[PDB]
Amino acid sequence: WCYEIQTKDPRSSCLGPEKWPGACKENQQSPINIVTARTKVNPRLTPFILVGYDQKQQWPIKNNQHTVEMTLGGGACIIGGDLPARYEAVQLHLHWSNGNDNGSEHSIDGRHFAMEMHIVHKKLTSSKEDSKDKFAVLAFMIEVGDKVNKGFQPLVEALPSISKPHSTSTVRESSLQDMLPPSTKMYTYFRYNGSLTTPNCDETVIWTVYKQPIKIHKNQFLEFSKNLYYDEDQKLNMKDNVRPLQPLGKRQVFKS
Amino acid sequence: DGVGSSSGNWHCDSQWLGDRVITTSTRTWALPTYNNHLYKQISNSTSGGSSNDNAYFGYSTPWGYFDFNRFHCHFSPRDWQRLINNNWGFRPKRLNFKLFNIQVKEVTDNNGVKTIANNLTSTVQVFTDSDYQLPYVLGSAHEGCLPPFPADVFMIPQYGYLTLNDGSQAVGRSSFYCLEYFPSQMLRTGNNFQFSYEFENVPFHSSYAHSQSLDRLMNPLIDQYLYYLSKTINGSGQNQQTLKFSVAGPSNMAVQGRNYIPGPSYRQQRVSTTVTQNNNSEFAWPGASSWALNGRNSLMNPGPAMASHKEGEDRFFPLSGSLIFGKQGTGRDNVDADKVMITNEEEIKTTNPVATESYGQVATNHQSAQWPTSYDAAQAQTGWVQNQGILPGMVWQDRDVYLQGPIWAKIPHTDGNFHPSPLMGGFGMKHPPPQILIKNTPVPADPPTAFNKDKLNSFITQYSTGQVSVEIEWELQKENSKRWNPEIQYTSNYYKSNNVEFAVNTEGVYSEPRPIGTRYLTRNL
Amino acid sequence: DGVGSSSGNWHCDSQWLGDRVITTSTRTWALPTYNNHLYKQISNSTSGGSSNDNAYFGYSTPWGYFDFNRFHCHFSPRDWQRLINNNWGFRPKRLNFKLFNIQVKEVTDNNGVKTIANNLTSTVQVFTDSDYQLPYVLGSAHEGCLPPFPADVFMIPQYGYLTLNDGSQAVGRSSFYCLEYFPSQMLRTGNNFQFSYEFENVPFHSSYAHSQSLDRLMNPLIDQYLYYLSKTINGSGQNQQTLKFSVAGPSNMAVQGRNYIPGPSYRQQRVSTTVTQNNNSEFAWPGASSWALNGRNSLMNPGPAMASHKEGEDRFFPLSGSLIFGKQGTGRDNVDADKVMITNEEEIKTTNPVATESYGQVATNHQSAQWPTSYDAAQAQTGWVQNQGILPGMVWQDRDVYLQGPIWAKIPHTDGNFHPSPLMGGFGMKHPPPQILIKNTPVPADPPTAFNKDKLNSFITQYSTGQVSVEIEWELQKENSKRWNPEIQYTSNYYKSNNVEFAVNTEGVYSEPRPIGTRYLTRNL
Amino acid sequence: DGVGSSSGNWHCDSQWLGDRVITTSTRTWALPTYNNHLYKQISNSTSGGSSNDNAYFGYSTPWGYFDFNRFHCHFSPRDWQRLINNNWGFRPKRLNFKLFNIQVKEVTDNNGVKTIANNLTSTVQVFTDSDYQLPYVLGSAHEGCLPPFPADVFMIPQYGYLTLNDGSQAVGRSSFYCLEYFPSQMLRTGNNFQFSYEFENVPFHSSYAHSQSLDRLMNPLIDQYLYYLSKTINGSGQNQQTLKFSVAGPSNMAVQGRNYIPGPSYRQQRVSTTVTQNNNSEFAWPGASSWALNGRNSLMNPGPAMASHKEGEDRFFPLSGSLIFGKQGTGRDNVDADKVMITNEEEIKTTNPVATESYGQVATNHQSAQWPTSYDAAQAQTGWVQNQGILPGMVWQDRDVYLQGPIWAKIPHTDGNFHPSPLMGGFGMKHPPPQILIKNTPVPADPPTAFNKDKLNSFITQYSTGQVSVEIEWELQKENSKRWNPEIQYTSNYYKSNNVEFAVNTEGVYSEPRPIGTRYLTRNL
Ligand SMILES: [Zn+2]
Repeated sequence: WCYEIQTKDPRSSCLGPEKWPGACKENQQSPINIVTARTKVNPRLTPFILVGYDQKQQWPIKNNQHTVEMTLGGGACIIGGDLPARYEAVQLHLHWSNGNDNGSEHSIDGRHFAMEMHIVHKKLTSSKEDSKDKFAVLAFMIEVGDKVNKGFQPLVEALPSISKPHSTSTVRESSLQDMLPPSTKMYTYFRYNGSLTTPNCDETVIWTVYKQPIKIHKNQFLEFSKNLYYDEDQKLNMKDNVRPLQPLGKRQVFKS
Repeated sequence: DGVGSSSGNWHCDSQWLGDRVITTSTRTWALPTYNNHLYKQISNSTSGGSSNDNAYFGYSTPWGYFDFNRFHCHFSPRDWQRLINNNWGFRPKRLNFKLFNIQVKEVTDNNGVKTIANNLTSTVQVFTDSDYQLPYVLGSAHEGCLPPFPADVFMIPQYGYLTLNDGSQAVGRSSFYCLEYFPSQMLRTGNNFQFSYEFENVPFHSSYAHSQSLDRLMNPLIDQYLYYLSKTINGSGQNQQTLKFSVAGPSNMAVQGRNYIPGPSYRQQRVSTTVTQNNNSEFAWPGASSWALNGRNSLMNPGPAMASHKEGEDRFFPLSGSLIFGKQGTGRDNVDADKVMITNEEEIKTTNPVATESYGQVATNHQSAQWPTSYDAAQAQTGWVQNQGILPGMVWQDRDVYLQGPIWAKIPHTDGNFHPSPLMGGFGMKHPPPQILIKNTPVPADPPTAFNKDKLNSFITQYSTGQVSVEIEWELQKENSKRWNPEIQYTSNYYKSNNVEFAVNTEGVYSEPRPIGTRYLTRNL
Repeated sequence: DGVGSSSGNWHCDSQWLGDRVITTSTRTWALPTYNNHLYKQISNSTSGGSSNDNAYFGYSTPWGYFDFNRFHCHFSPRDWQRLINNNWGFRPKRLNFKLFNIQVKEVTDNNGVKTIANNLTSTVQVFTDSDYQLPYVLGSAHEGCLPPFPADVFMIPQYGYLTLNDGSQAVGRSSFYCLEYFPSQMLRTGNNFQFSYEFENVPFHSSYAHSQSLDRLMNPLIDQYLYYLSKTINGSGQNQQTLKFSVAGPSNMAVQGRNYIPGPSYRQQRVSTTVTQNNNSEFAWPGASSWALNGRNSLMNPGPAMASHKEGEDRFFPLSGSLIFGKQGTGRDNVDADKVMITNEEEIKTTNPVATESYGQVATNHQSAQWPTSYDAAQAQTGWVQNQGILPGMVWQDRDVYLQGPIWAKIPHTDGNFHPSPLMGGFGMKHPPPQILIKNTPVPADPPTAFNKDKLNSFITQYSTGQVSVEIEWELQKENSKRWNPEIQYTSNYYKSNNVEFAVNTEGVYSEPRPIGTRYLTRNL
Repeated sequence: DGVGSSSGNWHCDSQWLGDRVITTSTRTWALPTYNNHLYKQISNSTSGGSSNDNAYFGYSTPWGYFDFNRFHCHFSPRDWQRLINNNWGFRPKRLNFKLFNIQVKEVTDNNGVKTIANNLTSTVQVFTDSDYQLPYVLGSAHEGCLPPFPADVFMIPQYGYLTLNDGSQAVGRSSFYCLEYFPSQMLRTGNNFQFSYEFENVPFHSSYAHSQSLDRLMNPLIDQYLYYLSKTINGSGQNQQTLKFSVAGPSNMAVQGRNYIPGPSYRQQRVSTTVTQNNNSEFAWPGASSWALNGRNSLMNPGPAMASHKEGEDRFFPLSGSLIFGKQGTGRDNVDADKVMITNEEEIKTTNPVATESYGQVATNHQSAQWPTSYDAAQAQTGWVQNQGILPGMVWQDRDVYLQGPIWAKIPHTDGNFHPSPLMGGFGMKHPPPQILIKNTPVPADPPTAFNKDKLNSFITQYSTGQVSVEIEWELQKENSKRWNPEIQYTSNYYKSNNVEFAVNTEGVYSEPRPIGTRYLTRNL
């Protein structure tokens, strides 16, 4: 119901991450520390084939209160990797903090990043099954404060329009490729069976998280926290919408 | 017959028969020998390198042919005007043609003293492709038609055709045609030729513009008995899901139920006449809309009939969606806009989509909430339609015709076609006016005194001239409009000019200052 | 007999024959004066001054018109049941319209006291636009029709029309129509009016649902003599390619060869009647699917006929792809879902694609190994088809008609159209039943004793009432099905109900509980 | 009658007339009992709960049926050669079917001795669905046709059909048909049956290939009087936009204006017979191109008629856009390319788009400059068209037919269709030849001596044989081409071989070594 930062006032009595309902109290959750020493290389892991990631079109951007989610529509499927059949992009949200020290979702060798971006792909057809492997989300790390990339520029421009929670706007025009690292860098990643980073966790996600973070200007990162708020009144910002790390358990993380 | 006797008497006049009008035109037509007297294999190679998209192969025939597939070959400016200021529709019903007063002459450039003398005993071979057995090139908007100004003398174009080509090479399927493999009439100076033809039934051309728009046909005073989704969220915030419905009425015509929709489309790049707001880039070909065939792309030149631009967008024109004519005296290559006349089809904006805009938008996903997994929270996403094919309930107008534009075209002989109105404008016919081929007869001239199996070559220089006469019957569609206020009419402008529009100048040169359409009268949808 | 005798009887009935059914209906109407006897120009600036999408320009007339373009104006619920449970097809053939028992009244309402007397003189003018020279507003699903319940007395709606507009302004092409420029009959008490109309050749409406699906027409016991690609890379995993083929048969119906494919489509957004799985955002218009005309956008209201939803997904409906009727007494602005009745078209799911689903998939590149060319390689990629036009071999069904839905529509007078069946349902005709215009003749009050000059604006306050009868003969297409098992039929429910469906309540208010289609019987594809 | 008397003669031959040819075929068939004389419900589950895409519901009947919907059932290879080498077109006109020399058998399968004898008093049932009241399964390219070899004896296939289904379940709309609910003739050894049928009017099949291309219809020597945009920028530098126009002439045929365009398309994935350049991935179904119906996906099989490959790339073929036949002896599952014969349609490249290429390119934006809001300055952007629906001005050819391909198909009974030429080739007909159903009348075995209610389940084992004859008159379209050079003709190859093509081997096995189309002769567009 609520992040740990939100449950800091005497009022606004909601359930923090330590008391999240549903199936979020189990072994596999999602946010784990990825030690590169203990991971084993899987030869079958190959870079994904990004079809429809080069098209430019308007995207719906809205203040989901807990984060900013961008609807990816159709025609942005993924067929590469070791995914069962193929997955189609449906949503794009991200998590950040007030500085590149607190962290964002996943950590590599105990190292966190300024911002974490979650591109979630739903299973294309499958069937009416309750089985796992229903979502194949791509995780990208973001931590840099030097140079501005035009890929994230329309997103930052659209950020002020959704300042209040439950507000809707639209990105002017951009492509998914521009917001991703160069294809020459998208070669190494990790796969682990996590459930969900949001409450009512369901163990149906592949969680292919990439190394080699993306670089955005520090001004854009500051605007992310400055232009967003949790409550209806512009009092509490959206700094720390990050779930605390969870035990790895007996799950084994593979490396490409 | 006989030299001392003509075979024709100048016939040019036009007679309006109320619901009809007969056009008559006569003209002189000089014809040369052409490619000596031989057929010549031609090809991309022959032309040169052309291009993959310009690759070809066919033959240059030594024959020539007559042509009048242009309204101006039959209607005078005054004639047109009237037609267009007084009828909703019009169409050809027949044609009668005649060649006469033919004179064949031989030229003798006596060491620099070219001397023309009459060869009273020579002939021109003429025939029609009535059974349509030869490649039909009369539907390609080429030059070589009877000039619009009767006093002008004409040269008669040369007949040539194309077949299948692999690059510059031919294939076994390729065909060769010999026009001498056809029966033909031989005419001496005392002889003449004539034939008549019946136009197959064709739809009247729409010489009008609609006074209503497809999206504005409802009663502006009465509500519809239908409802539309007005809201999806209460608003305030947080789980606001709701379904509100409202009656569609005069206040919101946009959301009202409709029975018919606009015609199909194939987006074209927009181009501004003001070359400052365009784009500093060479995009003529790169930004052109095109189609491919057997690995060969061809520009969507006329393309589907689509409104040239939105109300007030005048300065804009689809990269390749309009007919562009050259003004009198205009050069052949890289001429400025001020040298050409670009047509437009604004009139059809009432039913046809704008050529430089998307047809519309379509849903591309299933909007949803986090109702299942917290994912699936997808917002309604839509996409733009750049090209829209035919849909039931669609309606549309065809491209207008012009005085200086083409009249008819031959529908390709295929298993299937749809709405075969020629895309450049006019009337499409499976059996249109047949091609009338004409070529003099090569004089064998000097032969050797000892047998020569080698075919002859020296042939005596000659050329031929005479008169052609085409008459076309056009049925007319009258108007019974109840419109109160005066209609829009095409008129010349009184304002003191240097030269009358559509006339000759001090040098005796004719000039069609502007293209003239046919859509001035108005009628309801 | 004048002022003492009747100009007519009530009639209003139904006669069913073997292959025919003539319906008769008579109702009581009242006509006000409208526009104070005058014509007035109307525009969005005059009324709303709304956005460009809803801009308009037109005219309001002092005339009224008769409307009976809905099935319930002629068919009783029972009549309707008999029709739909016993006939595979139907269509209108002829019509008899008549007016009578005209009564014109004046209104005193003086110094407070309001009184009513009859003006035995006075006149009502009546004329039909049999020549179709006036804008046709009967195909826009408007209110103002003959009440479904015969005992209801109704008021004639006011006639108004729209012409061309640029914003709220008019253009030179816009047309002003004056109804007094049309010949008309004037009628005193004792005079009656009558006219007959013959319906054009229209196809029978499909009052059936298919018992088979386009993708299931093959014999389930026999294989095909055709093969399909089954495997491609002998599994393994290095550099192994292969082409394995297999016979298409009962086990893999999905890949069998087929001769016909489903009809065209134009994707619509999906909305759930259970407001929780929808999406917490306003998308009614944002994601509505639409088309554009001269810079103006119009929704895809009942656009192409598509299956409303996948089998068992009734909770879902296309945003603007279905007809939505209002229940008795429902408001006009922002009403709840329980106050309206959303129709569906699941019966056509056997041949038409689902309205909220992509038509299919299509290849978008060339799959190749790396060696081809160099070290590029490529995997087979496909893309979704959101809007698909018309292709040869397509088959589809048209929109169903409803007891409360429209009957006919006027096909727009354009050069070309495809399958001109109205998208809201019914029969499309080039010359549908002519509009019937009606008006009370103005009666000046008392003029000055000195010649003025200007038009009279002082008039006696009057209104008219009378009876109207309409009779329509409908042709029927019977069924000769060999189906062994019983069929689905429209039936009332026996369960106790405070009120009887399709009847008046304790206050005498007639209501139609639900929409009734026509597709209950079944036949093979 | 009865035994001792022949009921019919053989009759197997062809008769060629000027514009007609009558084929006559006679064959020997055998007919078992089938479902032990029972009707049975079948379904995906029944079989083995197949995929959603492969789910079905239907019934299996103890009836058999006659299938001769293939060209090799009537035309000998020799005869086929004369048909395609001398006629530009052809079509079926009328037919006569005959069943004769019945003869059934008892087969007393005692212990090991199956002992077969004749049951003279046994009956066979036969009836034609001339009213088309039964599911039509003859348009699904199933096996069970009259053998091409007039000497091969064949078994009648069993009749089965499918109705509506929800997964493996039926719905109330589903229909059940009992064939015994139809009047049927009963025949003993001395009885015969015959019926005649007239084919509805169908277009002649195009048994020719075009000698011209849609993009090469112009005179290669004459310029057009239309201009095209040649340049947009004077050169490099910066702010230097311009508009230069040029005459479209022979040297730049690619940009010439044209009246007609290529037919529609639905892109298919390209596959190479060279399994080294395709891919190291399984993409048969992933990248196959398909269409959806009520949530079920069906492969776009032959689909729209599109050229199989670009002139030259014969190694390529559309994933599922061509007809694939199995060679003699070829198995049914995962067979190699060497075991199958893949057809192609290169002949239609003259008018139809290439199956594995985009239809063309379309604009997607408005090129703009650094005007107010210089940060804008757009750039001409275009997009590929993978699926193009019908547009006015389109022309196309239909898929070719083959000696081993189907002849006709039943057009689905619907409100609408477009160009209903069966996608697999042939003639589409609303009332095609009626299905001929046949069944061994059950002969109960010894009943009990005390009355029992249960239906009988013990029956004398029986099977029937006999002869069948079918005669079809075909109308021919003679050619009067003026092409000089010889044409391409289908011909056998003289080079020596172990066997004769289209004959039997040392084991008496007959075989068709290759598919034979009909497009050898040529004609202009
Ligand atoms: Zn997340």
